[PDB]
Amino acid sequence: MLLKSTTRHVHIYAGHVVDGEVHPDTETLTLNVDPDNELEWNEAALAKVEAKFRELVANAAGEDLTEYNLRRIGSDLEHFIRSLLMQGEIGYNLNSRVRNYSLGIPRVNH
Amino acid sequence: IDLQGQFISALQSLGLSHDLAKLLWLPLPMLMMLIVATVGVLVAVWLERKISAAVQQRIGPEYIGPLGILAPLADGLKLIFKEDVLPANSDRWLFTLGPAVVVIPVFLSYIIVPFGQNLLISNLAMGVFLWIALSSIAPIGLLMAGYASNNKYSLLGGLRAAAQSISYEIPLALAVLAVAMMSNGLGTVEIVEQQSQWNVWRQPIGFLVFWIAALAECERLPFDLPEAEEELVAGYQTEYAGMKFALFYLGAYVNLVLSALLVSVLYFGGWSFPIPLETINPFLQIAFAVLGITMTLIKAYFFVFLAILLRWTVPRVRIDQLLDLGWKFLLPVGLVNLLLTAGLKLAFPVAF
Amino acid sequence: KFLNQITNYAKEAVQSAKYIGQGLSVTFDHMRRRPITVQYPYEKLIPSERFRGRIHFEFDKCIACEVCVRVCPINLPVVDWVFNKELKKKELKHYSIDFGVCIFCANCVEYCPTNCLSVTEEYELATYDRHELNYDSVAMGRIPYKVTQDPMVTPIREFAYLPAGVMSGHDLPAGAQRAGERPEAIANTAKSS
Amino acid sequence: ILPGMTVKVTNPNDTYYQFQGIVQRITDGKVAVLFEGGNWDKLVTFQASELEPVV
Amino acid sequence: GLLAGYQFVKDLESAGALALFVPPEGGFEGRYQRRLRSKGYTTLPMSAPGLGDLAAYLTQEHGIRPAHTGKEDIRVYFQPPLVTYHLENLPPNAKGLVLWLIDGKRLSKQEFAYLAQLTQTLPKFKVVVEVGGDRVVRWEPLADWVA
Amino acid sequence: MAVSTELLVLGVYGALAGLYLLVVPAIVYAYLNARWYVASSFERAFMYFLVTFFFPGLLLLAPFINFRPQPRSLNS
Ligand code: SF4
Ligand code: SF4
Repeated sequence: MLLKSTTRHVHIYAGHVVDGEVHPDTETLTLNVDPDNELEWNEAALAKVEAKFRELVANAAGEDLTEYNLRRIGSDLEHFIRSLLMQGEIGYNLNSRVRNYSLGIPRVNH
Repeated sequence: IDLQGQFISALQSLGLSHDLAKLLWLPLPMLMMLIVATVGVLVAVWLERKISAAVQQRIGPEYIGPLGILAPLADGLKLIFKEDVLPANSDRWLFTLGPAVVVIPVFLSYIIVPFGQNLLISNLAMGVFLWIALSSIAPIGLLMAGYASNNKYSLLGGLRAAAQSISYEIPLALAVLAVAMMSNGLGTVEIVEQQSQWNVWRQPIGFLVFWIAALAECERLPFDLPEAEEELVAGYQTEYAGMKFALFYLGAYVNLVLSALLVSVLYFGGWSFPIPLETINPFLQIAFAVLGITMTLIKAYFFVFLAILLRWTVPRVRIDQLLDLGWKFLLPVGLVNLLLTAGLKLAFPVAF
Repeated sequence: KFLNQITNYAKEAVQSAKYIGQGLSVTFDHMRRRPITVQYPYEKLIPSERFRGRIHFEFDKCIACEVCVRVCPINLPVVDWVFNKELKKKELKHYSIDFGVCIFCANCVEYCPTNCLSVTEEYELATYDRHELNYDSVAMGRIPYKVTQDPMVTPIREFAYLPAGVMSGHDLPAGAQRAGERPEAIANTAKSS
Repeated sequence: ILPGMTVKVTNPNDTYYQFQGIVQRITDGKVAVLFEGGNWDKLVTFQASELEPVV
Repeated sequence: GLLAGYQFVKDLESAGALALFVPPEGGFEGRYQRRLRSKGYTTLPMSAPGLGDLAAYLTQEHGIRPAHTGKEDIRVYFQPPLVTYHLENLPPNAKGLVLWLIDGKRLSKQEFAYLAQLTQTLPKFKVVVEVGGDRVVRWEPLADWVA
Repeated sequence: MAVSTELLVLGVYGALAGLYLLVVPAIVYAYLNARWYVASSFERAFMYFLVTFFFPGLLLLAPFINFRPQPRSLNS
């Protein structure tokens, strides 16, 4: 059965989405960055997140398949997203939905 | 005033093919009974919702409308507006067809409830026996909802819905056989025109039998095991989200209303302010029609009231304490009542 | 052997019917007793003389003792001072409490020597965002609500403030007082015989 | 009534009847009485007419 | 009433600052907010019990000091103004930036007058305040209701 | 000369309608809001029946009614 790490705007599983199911395979490691649209994504920053994920699974993982490890990966991605969202690549969506600043309020960098 | 006659004649005065005229009067009562059915559902929901608050020194909805009058309106409109979800391995045909199967025959059994003489749809010579038949189709829809769901949690509690519904139809049948003795047949008009000045006094036991078998149609907290919220969450309903859950909800309350109206017509009568009525003429017919309708609704309301009032008085029973009513208290007693009524009609054929 | 079985059967049946009708009459009796419901938004309930709602704050009485941080379970209140050099005085430059984190233990209120930091009867706190609960020095004083002075409320006292023997607080005279005499009245009574 | 001045309450229709308390802040006619007593200092807004400037 | 058009939007465009006396149920006021969003206005409610001087959070740039809990010694964030930032993050076809305040009872007369005077200056900006009350949703200019 | 019995029957059950779902529901509302807290246990059920028998009407003219508590006077 699945072994997942469901934070906000990072959901990681251990199967292969065929049409909307997941089908745990033990080796596919899907990802679902920001489903709820807390952030407005570009084509570049999202690729940076993708590459971080790829070089964070393969480059440093050779131990068991616990939820501990996937949760650690999700934490590293959710900190990388802070970095992208502070530096100013991506930003909040502003839409008339919730607008809760889960990551941070806007600063000015004095 | 034979509204059928004037509707057909006035419509036959401008032509329209008199056979076609007799054809075009069909949908009017057929939808009027849907109107009063839906209204009875709304009323039953609001009634339970306020009386379950009176029992507890509580106050039900008063901010919806004046007094919660528009609460089931909000519920229904929402459940229309909600998303529907078809889970992973569940079947597509059976999932959205279970609730239809369990809801339809309860509506279809409104072709026998009188509300007044010649104020019903098509008095069938079979009548109540057709209700006993159509009520046995619900377990198929319940098992459909159980099988058509990957939720073992559901199927484990949908089989016990086809264990009580398949258990409280035999005494439910015997208690109405005991009425079929007296009334020369099975039609509701014949069950009730036998009362001209009531069967409860001569069926003091079958009343309890019918009334316990009717409450226990997967309805009320004395049993209602397949929706045992505490034992196992909503049983077979927990994967039904939007309008399908509304179909189940609707079905429960409309079946309760049908049970109340049917106890009224069987054992008390949808007429008969208890004096021998018709001892005291269109303007008089329109008066006694309203009087009979009103008294029918009085007794139906009293039974709805008692039914909802057991829900908050009577903790449930597991499944063995339940099925030791059927085949151990309702079925032997129904047989005894049937034999008693038979012997008494053989000895004292008067009064039956 | 067999007749006794049927009699015990009927006895169990009758006892069950009786013990069901008992609860029936009980519930049918509860539906005349008045609802003890508190129709809140129009019939709000009055808090006590010690309820711990929102914290208050004056800017002029603080002296930056840092007791509030040193005593809170989680070191919450954000005191910010600069120590002007007239002689020794710590100048208080900013003061906030995040009420999305505060626990309302009021030890802050308990150990503030200046009687600057107090509890108010505001229990109606809510936002669409948690970065609005971070109340500033000028948003913590802010003169609390006082339920009674609301044109669309019927206030109710709670069980400790109702006359002796009385239990509910709904349909009450307009001169009711708590239970008994204040100690001042008892003293002036014993002094005057 | 003005700040820093102890007062008491004269209103039988109020739970804070005959408590003595120090005024804390005044804005727009309603004054914040501070009841130094018990353990926790309580703060409540009363109208100027509910009060009595005791010595 | 049971049905209302867009006269609320005209009253708001005329006066600049209204004051809703809705009931304490919060079910029959968001529709007028919708009628505003149906024109081009964009909303931001930020719950006045939590606003400070209302010249530092709306006009000027102010310093928010988050919660340290023994860790992460005191630090500022300096969030920008609420009225010169959302007003610049509008879409292109934006008529204005209305301002909603849920709990207005807790505020005082002075900042009511300030918000009223702030409608004329800083043009594309309007104000509404939900001062709870009447059993029928009626409104009034916010220059009135004070003095 | 419309004394005819057909027309008068049409009129009288039309009036029974207009009496069933314009007038009596307001009377139910009055008698119910009057005694909701000070009621008995039998009168409560009777009131609920008065709601049931006329329920198709209370759906119509409930939106045009407000049982909000009519704010009290505060100065005195
Ligand atoms: S305890 Fe009182 S004096 Fe000390 S910092 Fe807190 S508010 Fe100021
Ligand atoms: S109530 Fe408790 S947590 Fe909140 S500021 Fe006071 S001491 Fe700290």
